[PDB]
Amino acid sequence: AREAIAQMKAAALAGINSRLFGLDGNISTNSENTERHTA
Amino acid sequence: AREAIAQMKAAALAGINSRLFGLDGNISTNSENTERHTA
Repeated sequence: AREAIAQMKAAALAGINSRLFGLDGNISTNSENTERHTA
Repeated sequence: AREAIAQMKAAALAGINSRLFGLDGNISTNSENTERHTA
């Protein structure tokens, strides 16, 4: 049975790419403006 | 008759490859995407 177990564990895991990062929360698509308006 | 029986049992079994595994249900042809779309 020691063989058959390892065959199961290896058969049920393939293609799963770990990729320890998820996604970052910090977005900056465009920097902050910091300018004014007048008439 | 003890000889003839064993000849039958051996004659009627040949080429059958046991192969204790069948097929796995877990498929992963392509990993899961997890991305978005916008305009």
